[PDB]
Amino acid sequence: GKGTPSFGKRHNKSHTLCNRCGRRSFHVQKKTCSSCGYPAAKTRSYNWGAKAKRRHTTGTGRMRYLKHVSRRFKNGFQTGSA
Amino acid sequence: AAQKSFRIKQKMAKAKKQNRPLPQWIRLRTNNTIRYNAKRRNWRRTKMNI
Amino acid sequence: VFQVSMKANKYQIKKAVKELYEVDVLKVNTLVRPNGTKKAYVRLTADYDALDIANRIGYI
Amino acid sequence: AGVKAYELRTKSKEQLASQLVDLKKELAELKVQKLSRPSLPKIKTVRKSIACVLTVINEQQREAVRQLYKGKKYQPKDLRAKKTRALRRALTKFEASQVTEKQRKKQIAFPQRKYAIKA
RNA sequence: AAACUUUCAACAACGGAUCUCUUGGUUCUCGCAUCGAUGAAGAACGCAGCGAAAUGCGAUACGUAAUGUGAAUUGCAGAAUUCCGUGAAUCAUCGAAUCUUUGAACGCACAUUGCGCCCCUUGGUAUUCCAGGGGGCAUGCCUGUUUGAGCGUCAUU
RNA sequence: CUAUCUAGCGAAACCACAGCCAAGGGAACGGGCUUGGCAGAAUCAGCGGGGAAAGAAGACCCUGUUGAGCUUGACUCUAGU
RNA sequence: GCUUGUGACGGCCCGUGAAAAUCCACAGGAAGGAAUAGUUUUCAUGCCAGGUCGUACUGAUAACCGCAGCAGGUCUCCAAG
RNA sequence: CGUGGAGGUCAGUGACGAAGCCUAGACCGUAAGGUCGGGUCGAACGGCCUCUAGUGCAGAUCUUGGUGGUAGUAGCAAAUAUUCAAAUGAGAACUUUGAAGACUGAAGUGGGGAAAGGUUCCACGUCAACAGCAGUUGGACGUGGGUUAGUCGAUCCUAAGAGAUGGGGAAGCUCCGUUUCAAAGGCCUGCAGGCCACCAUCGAAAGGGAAUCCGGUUAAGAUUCCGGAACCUGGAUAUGGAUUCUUCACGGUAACGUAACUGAAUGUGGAGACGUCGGCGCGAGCCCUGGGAGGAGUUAUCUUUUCUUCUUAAC
RNA sequence: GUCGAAUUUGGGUAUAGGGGCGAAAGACUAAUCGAACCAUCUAGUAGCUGGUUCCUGCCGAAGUUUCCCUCAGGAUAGCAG
RNA sequence: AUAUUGGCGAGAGACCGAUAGCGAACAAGUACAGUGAUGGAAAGAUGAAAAGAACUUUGAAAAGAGAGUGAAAAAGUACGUGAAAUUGUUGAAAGGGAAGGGCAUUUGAUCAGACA
RNA sequence: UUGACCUCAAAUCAGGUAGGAGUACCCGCUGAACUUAAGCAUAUCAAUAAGCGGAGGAAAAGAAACCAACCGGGAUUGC
Ligand SMILES: [Zn+2]
Repeated sequence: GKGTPSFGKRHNKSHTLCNRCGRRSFHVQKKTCSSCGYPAAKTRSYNWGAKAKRRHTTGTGRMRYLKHVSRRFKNGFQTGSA
Repeated sequence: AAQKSFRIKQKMAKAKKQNRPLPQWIRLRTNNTIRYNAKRRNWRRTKMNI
Repeated sequence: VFQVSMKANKYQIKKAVKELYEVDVLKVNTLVRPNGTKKAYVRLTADYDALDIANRIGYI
Repeated sequence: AGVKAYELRTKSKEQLASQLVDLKKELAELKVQKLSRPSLPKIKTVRKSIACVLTVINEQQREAVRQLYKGKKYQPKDLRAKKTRALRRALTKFEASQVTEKQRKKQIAFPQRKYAIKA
């Protein structure tokens, strides 16, 4: 009664996509993302979830701005050109 | 589902383009190791979860 | 029939067409294709030939 | 090859706009040809030519604005140095060297002297 | 006696052990101090001539400019308007720009590609409507500016 | 309709090695051991005695100086009032 | 006649069977109004525009969830003799 | 005895073949194990004195991987049922066409959709894999195509309800509250006038809700395309008509009536807006049926017969 | 069995873990409920069960005392090397 | 002066060597599962160079047989070596309800070792 | 009437700044239990892990309301 026939009553997504974490983790009735924590400004992180920390932390992506910073610092934050 | 978010449909086109085999000119590239796509998807077997 | 940017709309499209091609546009229909693009059907007035302008453009 | 910015930098805003318009026209025609034919990589060059043209135009306006705000107190935020946030705040050389007058007097009276130990 | 069962060798099979290898890991020591509202990290989407991804970039989209090297790239074709040149390359370097929609995220919202307001400009007879373009509209706190309320309160008409 | 025979397809549980019995003795009920009875390839369909058959590190029982739930004028505290 | 809608009635209740956007009317009497003319745009006619996103297909003994093209389960409209 | 590795040493072995593997061929050692020969193979390796240790497996219902007997066995058995012939192709129990029989029997194995799915829909090519047989076929594989809206929905409204702000608690992420002890603005006429105010916001693809129908069309789309005919909203506006010298209309006893016929703040009221059951009346569609006009079927015999077309949208 | 009411049901909404809901069975709370799921502390501890890798040689036991919330275990003496 | 598994740039090791060492030597926090938090893989090696097998033949084709390259195809994209379980063929041998094993020996098949 | 003052407000006022990330180390706050005790409640694990705030390149601390009782020393931090 509870298994194979009951599981056929499953068509009501309790989760949507976040704009922040991009995961199917945005709860609707609660309006929270249990991975990002949006729409809170704090990112959701927990020490005991270290695997999870490193699934998302810097390094995991593009680093659009940061990756060039060592170059700039090494140069000494130049101005002008040659 | 016949009345669907545009966000959703955006992702649909994404998956539609992501579901294909390799171009074969890659297999002739110097020092290749890629014989077949490992990330393909078929709606019958496995899902997207959107 | 044209492929169009997703940020477009009928007004912009109409405008740009008369601009680029020196045409009187009757009406426009749009859709977003499953391939993530904007297809744009564009009816002309009777004063013009879509065919003639097509091979003017060099697709035919 | 195509176009060169050192040839373009001697030109004006209007010539550059015309150049850009011509490039976009040509690009449109090339897109038409790209489906008439299997492959067409001449389109890359005009794509990069557009980029170079826009760069030069942006440079002209930006340097005009810079020479307009030459030696003014408030420059625009997109025109200040970026160095990094914590530095864009932190003290200046002036503020760092600001020193009270008591300390000035002690420094002048009794600065560290050069000395040596032999005899 | 065949077959069948069983053992042994060869050869062949299943399988990927062993050996050798290693653009990886780990550990130790040194040296340095640089995220972010001047909009980060992260996300989504899209970008190549021919790509799915990885990688890189953002409508200037495997990148633009400047500088250095000084003639490649390469799977195919295309180029070469050159090769004693301000000039190839997915080169390096990188100080100037672009930097989609988002994101602390900042007009308001956000399972919405949702609905408004201010300035300038352009078309439609248009201060009033529609549309396009361009630029703007968060909160708290500080410094100050201007306008202001209070029989709080002073002096005089 | 099955099982049965065929074309094609094509698993699983279980498996110390294995597979005829009696008596004895034995961890006091042996497929093997000792003494006897016996003993002929390969087998087919069923069959449900035995394999102390498989299923499951026994849920009863006892233990553990292992726990949990519940109760209470048990020990000790406690939010509250 | 069936399905359906609909109207007025009747019964039922210690149950009397959402809200707002939104549109309109009325009371009102601010205001402004004619003569060489002046007033009227809930009458008629006349001109222009009407954006964004979804739109295919299945909805089940093969497109959904049940590790699967699972005799399962999943809400609904039409419904002939 | 043996394994990995390090120091030292054999001016150690080696592509004329290193280690590695097989070898019912041999030799030494009580043994741990070592050596040699043959075959294979292709790049590093050993003996000795020392050092060092993640150091020797049959077990742990040990771990990962792989293979076996079981066994070509169990078994592929619900949903009434298939058959003939052609074409195709190498090949047809199963593809197509055609013909027969049969089913679901409209409470359908039909047609349409919401949720969900995501291109599966369609065309061509195509069978290595899946379709627990098959496979010329396919919801497969490969490549492409395809989803058109002022009128449908979303967009708006609010419901249960969530949730900022001012504030307050909280060490603190934060919690409470949403007529809050707030100095919470915008309505018309740079300014003078003047009136009002519990003012966030989100929350229904079934609730409320402005307006569109026809006929045709595609391989696949349509209230979205085409042809034609309408409607609504917003904004512009000008001609007509209407009204006035009694300036802001007339008729009707009245119910009321008209192609129009001023009317600010402000206030009142209404529609939005509403249960369920019963039966009765009315209409639409469908069902039955008559004549007549076409077409088809039966026609040894009978049957003025059986069936079918005779339709008219929104506005 | 019931089939027009304490009916059945979709969708939205509220209630969260010693907490929730409960026409009360300790039932339900995503196949999980006499205290969910995920991660961490955590390799928790375990007088208890299982396992514990090469040779040969030489030697060679104990299951007894005493005390223990001690009786499936320890210490101590004894046996052994 | 001190701390530092993070970030960046270096240099080293009596370390591990692809079931090891970071979970990841490769398109790995990827694929995939779960409503969700979270969980989380496996997967290295042709050759000096593709020279990746022209052409013929059989077949519908895959493929085979040839041929041919290459130092080698006992290196042919299922590719370094290529073990065992396990299986086929060949060969040898035995077999009355197990097999296997110790001592001893026949029989069979095979084998080293002595001299000028 | 005019002009001040005090207080509190507003403004898309001119210009500024805080948020979040990361978090090996650092300053704090809050804060357990398994465990050990052969039981167990104090005690221990632990002034730890988990949870929260906030920094830097180092932090923090630091120039004595000190250590001492010697014939006295003399900021802090670390071995
Ligand atoms: Zn999210």
